[PDB]
Amino acid sequence: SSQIRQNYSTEVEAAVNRLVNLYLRASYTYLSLGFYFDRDDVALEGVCHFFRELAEEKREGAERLLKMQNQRGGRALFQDLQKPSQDEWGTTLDAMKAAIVLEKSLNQALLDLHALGSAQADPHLCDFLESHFLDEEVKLIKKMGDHLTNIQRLVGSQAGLGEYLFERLTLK
Amino acid sequence: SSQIRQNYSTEVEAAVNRLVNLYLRASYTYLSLGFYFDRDDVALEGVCHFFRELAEEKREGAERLLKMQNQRGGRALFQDLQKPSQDEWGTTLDAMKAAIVLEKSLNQALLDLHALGSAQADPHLCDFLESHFLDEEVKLIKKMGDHLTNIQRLVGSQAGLGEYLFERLTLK
Amino acid sequence: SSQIRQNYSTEVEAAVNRLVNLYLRASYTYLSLGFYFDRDDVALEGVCHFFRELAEEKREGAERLLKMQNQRGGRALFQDLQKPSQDEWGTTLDAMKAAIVLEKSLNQALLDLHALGSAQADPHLCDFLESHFLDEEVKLIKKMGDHLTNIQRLVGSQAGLGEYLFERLTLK
Ligand SMILES: [Au+]
Ligand SMILES: [Au+]
Ligand SMILES: [Au+]
Ligand SMILES: [Cl-]
Ligand SMILES: [Cl-]
Ligand SMILES: [Cl-]
Ligand SMILES: [Cl-]
Ligand SMILES: [Cl-]
Ligand SMILES: [Cl-]
Ligand SMILES: [Cl-]
Ligand SMILES: [Cl-]
Ligand SMILES: [Cl-]
Repeated sequence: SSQIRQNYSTEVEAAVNRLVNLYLRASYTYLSLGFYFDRDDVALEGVCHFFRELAEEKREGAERLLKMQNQRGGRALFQDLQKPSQDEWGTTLDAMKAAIVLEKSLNQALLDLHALGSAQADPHLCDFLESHFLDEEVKLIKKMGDHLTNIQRLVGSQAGLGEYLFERLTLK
Repeated sequence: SSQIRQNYSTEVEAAVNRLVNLYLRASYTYLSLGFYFDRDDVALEGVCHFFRELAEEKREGAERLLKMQNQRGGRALFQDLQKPSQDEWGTTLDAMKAAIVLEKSLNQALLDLHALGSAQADPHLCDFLESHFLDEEVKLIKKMGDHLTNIQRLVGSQAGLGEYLFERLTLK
Repeated sequence: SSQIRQNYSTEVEAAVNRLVNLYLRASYTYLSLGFYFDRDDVALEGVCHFFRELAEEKREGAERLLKMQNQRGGRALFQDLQKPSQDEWGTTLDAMKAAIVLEKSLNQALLDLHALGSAQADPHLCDFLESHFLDEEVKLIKKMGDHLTNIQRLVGSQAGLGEYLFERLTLK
């Protein structure tokens, strides 16, 4: 094992590699969502921007996990990335529903890794997650929930109108 | 339950609402302490200012708890606020003793909520308390203990003299 | 006990005093390492500077522990400081190996104190260590491990050459 490794279980090391794969899969999903909203037959620029910014945040989360794996003396191991679950993402409402389902799965994976760290008595790992991940996911999920309420109140009987207005007046 | 709620127990949700009530009660107590020291027959401006600033800090603590309740998908519920325990607060020594008793009760309520979060495996809640509340209460209680030692060493056999000097030279 | 003390076990108080002694011993060891590399017959200025800066960081860690002991209402108690384990420290490789052994002992003492805090349900203590100590030790141990790999790849069959180059091009 590493010259530096101390109090770092093989179970946590493997779970960190699987979480890197989830975050990179989530980034890839957001890349697909963003380019879908840039299609000329979809054409919602603020929705495109919202998802492209999330693609960058999820890749940054993966790279912070990989930095920490090396700082603890674990060994990064990469696996195939599965393509996103859809090729076309429907309305902004459909896309925001898929986004909050994706973020709740990331949050559950973070909470499961925290529970493993707590069982392994690994307080650096618990610190790391509580400082860089758990509050970021709660805030993002709250933000998506607010958006989903506003998109839903705009459907009325003029769904196209509501979709334009949300993009223009909430997402710029 | 919320579209956003995840890993957030009904027990924690209720305990957060009760802690909001404690913090708003503490704010109300500090408002009363501050206006008492502004009476013309008490007239200790630095003591007034010390307690009025604490009234604001305790209201800010309540509003940060309420923000977090909504970020987790819980439901704020407000109850009646009881009036403070006294209408007149005696000397600066009496008032500082009542203040440290009040802050030790807030600290115990924070530690009890942390213990509930730890039993519910709610690391976002534990993070939140450890980042925004626990060190603020330890520092404030230390600061009050320092003040109580200085007020006590000033009583001597010239209590009025000591009360003036403490207000002038420690609390500006 | 203190007017301020709350949820602060005698076991944690004593363990904090022992950790202060370890940190001051580590500072003293780094003072010795730094002055050894300033000898005219050793003369590695970047190595001197590296260890003198660690002597200051370990003394600062002791003083932050002592500040927290007083903020919790415990009582600082100082013991004799043992001299460092060596009077002469060999090559930069020998010195960096002794440094990472010393930092791994500090890290284990921090993890043991965190485990005691967790058993005593002392979340302020756990917070304190996770915020000011645990990530600083992981980062430093990683940094020393990187240095040890670079020093080792420079030994070749020209050890003096490698020792000069490391000092000049990594440690300025
Ligand atoms: Au942990
Ligand atoms: Au927890
Ligand atoms: Au703890
Ligand atoms: Cl544009
Ligand atoms: Cl697939
Ligand atoms: Cl407008
Ligand atoms: Cl004035
Ligand atoms: Cl009442
Ligand atoms: Cl003066
Ligand atoms: Cl020089
Ligand atoms: Cl000795
Ligand atoms: Cl050069």
